[PDB]
Amino acid sequence: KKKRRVGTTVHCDYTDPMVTLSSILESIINDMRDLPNTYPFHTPVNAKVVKDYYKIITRPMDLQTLRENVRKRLYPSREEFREHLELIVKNSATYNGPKHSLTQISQSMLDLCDEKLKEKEDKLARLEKAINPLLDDDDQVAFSFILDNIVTQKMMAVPDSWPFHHPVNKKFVPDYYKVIVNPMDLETIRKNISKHKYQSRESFLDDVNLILANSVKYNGPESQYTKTAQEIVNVCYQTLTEYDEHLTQLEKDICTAKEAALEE
Amino acid sequence: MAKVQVNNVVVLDNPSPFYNPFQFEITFECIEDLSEDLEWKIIYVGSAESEEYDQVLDSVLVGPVPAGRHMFVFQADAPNPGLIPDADAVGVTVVLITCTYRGQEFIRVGYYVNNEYTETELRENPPVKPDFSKLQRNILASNPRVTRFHINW
Amino acid sequence: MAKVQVNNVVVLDNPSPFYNPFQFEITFECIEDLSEDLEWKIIYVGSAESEEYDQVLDSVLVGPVPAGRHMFVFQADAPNPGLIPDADAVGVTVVLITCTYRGQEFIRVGYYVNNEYTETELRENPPVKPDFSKLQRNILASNPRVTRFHIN
Repeated sequence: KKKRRVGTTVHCDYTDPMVTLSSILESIINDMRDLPNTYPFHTPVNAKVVKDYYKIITRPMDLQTLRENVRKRLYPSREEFREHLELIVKNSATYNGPKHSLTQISQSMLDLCDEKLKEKEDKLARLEKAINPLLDDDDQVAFSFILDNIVTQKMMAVPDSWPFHHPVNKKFVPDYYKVIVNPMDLETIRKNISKHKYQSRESFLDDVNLILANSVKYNGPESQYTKTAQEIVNVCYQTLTEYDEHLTQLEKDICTAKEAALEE
Repeated sequence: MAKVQVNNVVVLDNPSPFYNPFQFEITFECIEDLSEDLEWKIIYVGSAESEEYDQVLDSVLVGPVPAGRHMFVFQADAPNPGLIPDADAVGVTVVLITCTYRGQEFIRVGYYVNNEYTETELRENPPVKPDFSKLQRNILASNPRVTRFHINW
Repeated sequence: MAKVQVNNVVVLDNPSPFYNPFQFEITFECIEDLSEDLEWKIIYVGSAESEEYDQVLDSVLVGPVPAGRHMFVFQADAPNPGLIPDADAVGVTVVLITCTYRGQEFIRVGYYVNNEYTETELRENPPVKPDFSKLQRNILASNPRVTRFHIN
C-alpha cells in the first residue's frame, strides 16, 4: 500500500450566458405582475398594515426582491429562481392558510411560470449549461454525496458536537462574531455541498479546518469545545484518508470535465 | 464584574399541541462557584396588550452550583386557557425565560409564539370560542430575542 | 495480494425504471485454478444512514472456476420498495457488487445510483410518499469505490 494522504494532488483553478437568462427571468416576472389580483405580493410586505406578519415569516419574498435578486444576479439557473417562487406560495400558506383564496392565487403565479419553463426548455437547458458547467456532471454529484455522508454520518455523529451543528447565535453570544470573522460549522457545510460548492478536497477541507480553527481562536487551545472540535475534524480526516484513492479519481474527473466544457 | 452567562437556549418539542408543557434546554456558565442564588422563571405573556394577563408558569431556584459550565432542561406546564382571553388566543404571543441573581433580573429571553389551528378545515373559519384542544403552538425557535441587563452582583 | 483480479464491469441496463432488474457484465481474470468456487452478491444500499436498511438482491455461485479470463453476466431483481426509508428513497445511493471466496469477502465494488422522477412534476413537488413506478434509476458515470479486502 502507498502513502495515501488527507490532502489532494488535484488542482484546477481557472454575451455572458447569465444575462440571456437574467433577462428571460425578468421577462418571466413581467407576466406575474401582469395577472388577476397578484398585487398583494408585488412588494415587501407592509410592516405597518399586516402588523404581525414578519414574526410569522422567517424568510420573506416578493416579486420586487425577486426583480432585484435577478439584477444582483443570484439565480444561476431556472431552478434556483423557481424555488423562490415556491417560497411565495409557502409563505402565504402559513399566514393566510393553505386552501385560502390568496394561497390558491399565488399558486398560479407559479403555475404559469413552470408552464412557461416547459415551453422554453430547449434554450434554458442550453443556457444554464454554459453557466455552472459541472451541472449534470456525474462526478460532481458522486463527490458531493460522499462529502454529505462524511458530515451526517461521521462529523455530526461526535459525542458533544451539537454546538457545531448550528451557527453560533449572535443574539446569544454577543462577541463571538467580533472574534470570529469567518464563521463556519456543520449545517453550513451541508448547504454548500447541496449547493455543490466543493469540487476537490482543498475547498471542502478549508471550510472544515475553520471548525477547529475558529474554536481555537475563540475558546482557546486547551478549552473543552476545541477538543470536541479536535474530534470532529479528525473523524473527517480519517475518512478522507480512507477514501483518498477513490476521491482522487473523482477530483480529477471533476477537473477534466470542467477543463473540457471550457475550450469546447 | 458580570458573574453568570447564558450561553444558549434550545426550544424543545416544537411545534406541538397547545397544551403540552413548554420545554427549554437552557445553557449557562458561571465564573466562581456559587451560593444558593439563581432564579429561573418562564412567563407566558399571552396578551400582547396588558400585563395583568400573563402567568408565570414555573419557578426554579438554581444554586448552590460550582464554577464552570452547566446545561439543564426547564420543564414548565402550559398557560392556563381560562386566564387567556378569546380574540387574544389564535395568533402570536410571547414566552419569557428570565433569570434572576439575588433579587436581580439580569437576563430576559423572549420568544414570539404562534398559536394556530393545525387542522385543515378549522383554520379557515376559526370558531367564536377558542378550542385550544385543536390549537397548535409553533414557537419561532429560529428567531429568539434577547435582552441582557446590567446588574450589581 | 489477490487470486482474482476484476477487469471490467459494464452496466447493460440503465437508465432504467426502478422496478427493472440490474445487469452487469463483469469480466474478471483469475491467475490460478480454484478448488472451490466464488460467490457473487449484489447489495442495494437502502438508506445510507445504516446497514440495517440495505438489502441483498441476488447471489450467484460461479464455479468451479479455473484460470484465464472470465466474462459473465449478473442479473438481479430490483429491491423491495417496501423496505427503503421514506427519506433515503428519492435521490442518490449505492449498489454493491461483492465477490466472496472460501467464505471470505474479497472485493466490494460500490456504484453510485441516482433515483429521480422524470416528468418535471412529482420531481418539482416531491410527494409525501415516494412513488416508485414513475421513478428512474440512473447508475453514475464516474468511478466506483473499490475496497479490496486484503485477506485471502
